[PDB]
Amino acid sequence: KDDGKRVACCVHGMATFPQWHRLYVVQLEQKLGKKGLADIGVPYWDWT
Amino acid sequence: HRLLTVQAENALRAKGFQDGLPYWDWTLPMTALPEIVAGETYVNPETN
Repeated sequence: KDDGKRVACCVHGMATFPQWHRLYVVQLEQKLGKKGLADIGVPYWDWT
Repeated sequence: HRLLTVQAENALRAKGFQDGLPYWDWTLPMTALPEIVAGETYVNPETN
């Protein structure tokens, strides 16, 4: 926390929520890719 | 032997590759075996 209250780092309820989460998923994408796999990214599970 | 080479290419294509298998050229004279295969351990600076 900015006051040193030891708060989480998850962004929820702020406008930057989708942007932060897409940055998270692309982080994991690149982490997986750098291990040697370069064919397909993480799939999306449709529920609509 | 042509079928063997084709199957090897198709098998290796799905493991992160772009072009076909390089061919050695032993017809042209050389003084040493290829350095691509000579070594036992090579240093990759990708992992340093």
